[PDB]
Amino acid sequence: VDVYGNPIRTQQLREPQTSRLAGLAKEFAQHPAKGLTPAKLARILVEAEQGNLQAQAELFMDMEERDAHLFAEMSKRKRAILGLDWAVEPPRNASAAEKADADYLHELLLDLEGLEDLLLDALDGIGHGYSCIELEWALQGREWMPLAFHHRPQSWFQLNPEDQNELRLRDNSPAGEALQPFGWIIHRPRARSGYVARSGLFRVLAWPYLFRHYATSDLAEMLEIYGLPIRLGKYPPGTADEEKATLLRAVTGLGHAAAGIIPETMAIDFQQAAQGSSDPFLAMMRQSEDAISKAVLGGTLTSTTSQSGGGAFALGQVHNEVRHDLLASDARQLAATLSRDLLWPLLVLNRPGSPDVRRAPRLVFDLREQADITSMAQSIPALVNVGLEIPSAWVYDKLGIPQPA
Amino acid sequence: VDVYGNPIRTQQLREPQTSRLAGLAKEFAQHPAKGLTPAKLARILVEAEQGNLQAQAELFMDMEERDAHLFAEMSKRKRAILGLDWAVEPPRNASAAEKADADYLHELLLDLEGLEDLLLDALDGIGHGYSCIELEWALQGREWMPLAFHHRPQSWFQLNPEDQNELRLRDNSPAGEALQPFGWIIHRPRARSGYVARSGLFRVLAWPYLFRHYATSDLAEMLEIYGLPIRLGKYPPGTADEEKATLLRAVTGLGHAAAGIIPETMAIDFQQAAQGSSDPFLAMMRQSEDAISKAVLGGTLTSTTSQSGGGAFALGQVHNEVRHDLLASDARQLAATLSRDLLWPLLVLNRPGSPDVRRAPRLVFDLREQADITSMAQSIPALVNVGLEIPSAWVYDKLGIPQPA
Amino acid sequence: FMADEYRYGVRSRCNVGFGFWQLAAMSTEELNQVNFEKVYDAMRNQKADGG
Repeated sequence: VDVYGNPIRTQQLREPQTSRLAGLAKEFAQHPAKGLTPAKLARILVEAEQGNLQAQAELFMDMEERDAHLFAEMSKRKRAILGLDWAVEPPRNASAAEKADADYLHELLLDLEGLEDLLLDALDGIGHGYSCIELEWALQGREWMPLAFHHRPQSWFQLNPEDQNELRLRDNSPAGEALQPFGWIIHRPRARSGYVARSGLFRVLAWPYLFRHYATSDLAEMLEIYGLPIRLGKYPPGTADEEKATLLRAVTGLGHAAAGIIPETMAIDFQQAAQGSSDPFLAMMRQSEDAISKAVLGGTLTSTTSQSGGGAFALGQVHNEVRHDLLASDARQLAATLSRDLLWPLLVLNRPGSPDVRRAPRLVFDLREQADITSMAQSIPALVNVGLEIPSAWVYDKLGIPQPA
Repeated sequence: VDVYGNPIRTQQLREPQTSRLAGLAKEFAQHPAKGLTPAKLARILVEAEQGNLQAQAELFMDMEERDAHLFAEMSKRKRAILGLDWAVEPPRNASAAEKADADYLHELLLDLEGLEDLLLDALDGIGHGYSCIELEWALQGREWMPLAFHHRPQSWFQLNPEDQNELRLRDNSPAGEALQPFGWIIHRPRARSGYVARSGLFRVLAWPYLFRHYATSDLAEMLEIYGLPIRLGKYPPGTADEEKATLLRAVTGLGHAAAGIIPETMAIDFQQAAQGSSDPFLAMMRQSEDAISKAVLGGTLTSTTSQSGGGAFALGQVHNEVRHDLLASDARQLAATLSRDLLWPLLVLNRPGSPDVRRAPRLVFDLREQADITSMAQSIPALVNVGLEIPSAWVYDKLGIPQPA
Repeated sequence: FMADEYRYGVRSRCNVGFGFWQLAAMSTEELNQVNFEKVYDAMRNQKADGG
């Protein structure tokens, strides 16, 4: 069975759950970001709270695509995880059989193509609040294998009417369809405590995005109007339609044309077009960008930048507060999700027996922080000459150097 | 029994208390932050003081979601705790049986999945003033286990009419329902001395949030009006309705249109639209953000930033004042809550006998601060050559290096 | 602002209660047993099915 105890039947693993839903694969995103107003955004969020996640997912995708600063921040945050070395470790004080199981799982993950793509797809749940990856199960004789990992759009799911924390497929029915066991890797990182609909970071970031969009569009319009002044022509009674058209064309082309002549009975008045500055717009854009930077990566390095300054402890100063905390949180949550969803089916299908769930191997990301070799290498000799018996295992582990074999 | 002495009956542990309240699970948040005015906020707070916590909880959730700066600060503060290593220690001068009990509890917590989620859910009480997590109890033979931890919204509870410090479930009755023993982990951090309703940090942070919201909305409106000037057209007596509509459309499109012509008998006056600056709005936003930073994380590193500057003692300078105090306070309160709520039921159900409550093991968070290895390693040799017999236990404990085994 | 209730009273047994008192405490019995002792002895000797 799975970790949650639901019965597992190997018959349903031959075909993906969504195969019998050919309607989903033919859908196109509705792009709800175009022509978006604060009222529309509020309605979208409220409806999403009630189980209509399609519009929210499409809006989040558009928001990711249309904002360069937000996209850069999210990409940097995800690439931070994608570059971490990982390993599979056996449970606490594991036995020989458990060690062998962990070693086999580690070897299987090493030789499993598409792991990086799986991690990238799973990390989308950081912003979207939940990411679902469908599994393709195949048999190369007697051992089950994940053939491929398919990322399904968040717009394909909904909320259970009887449960606000349980996701279901959109199968044209009011209650949707329950997710098949062992058929998905659902990643639901928890930045804030609440239901799944409210758990996305883009829900926090939506309003600054709209503020920045409005400011940028208004600035573009004002830059378009800038330049020549608006000038209005006046004509006396008894001016025919042809003369009216001639005066109109003359006024229209007068800005580009340096000189022109009109009868003394006519008049042209040059009125202010748009006089001001870009200061308000740029102030709003800077405020929104700082808010986005703080919300995504913390207000110590991105928005209120940590500035330059090297040194042996500079790495620690830059990392440990804020950056290390965020990195560790994301890595630990991703590792927990993976150990729950991918490691367990492999252990319970590819190996004999029914090992207890509490003793399953856990995927661990390498969060080791580079320690100053020179300072500590200076420090050891004094301590050892004093008489302290420092274990070599601690040194080898903390320095990153492996133990002799 | 529990720590408070209330009789404990194992019959009620088979089902959650809220299972017989299927009405609660079908509710949706009312979103009281939309269209919020200072009078409405004052009424919400006053009503919450009197036992109506639903509106206050929903307002706090909206406040958390809609403010990026506040959300970033709270997330950083909580992630600070989530990254701390923890251990279970036996009581003062504990005996062999007590040491065995503590070791078994430590092993059980290590192998208990969902601990990080439990800590995150409990830390919500920092801002909300109280967090309730429901327990699922199951028997794997002869030993009780927490199957899962469920975080219930603060909107599901109320105040006892006869007691302002005791929370109760909303069961449609005036007096609510008392909380089941051993069925919840209630975390109520105490930033300020008072009743539970007034104990939330969001109660302090509400007013700066409203100030910032008003300033941002006003700035957005003023940016929308900025650009072209308002221009008013005037027409003489004897202008028909069709000519009036033509003049109105001409005036409406005149700002975008560089040129236009009107009869000499008409007139168009270009009046100031909105002339000023973003300085007042931005000043208010900065004031509110500084207030929020000071209230959440202290006015030494976040609002009045500590600036750069490394060194061996830089860690101490940044941490010990403000940051270390807040970290230690939060960690100690969380550890006390956990030791009270989760450790005790495990000890009194999973082990024989009736150990005295004063001798229960206590969960301890690792608050050890990194000490300068180089300076102290320089220092020891002089002291030891002088003749001082410094214990090795103090060195091993303070450096973080473990004693040889 | 409102409070809701879904209860109601009950009439448990009409053979274990008594009313309609001309209550007073003037004389030792001639006015005390008028009601207090009439209720007392009546209940002491109320009969059920089977005499």
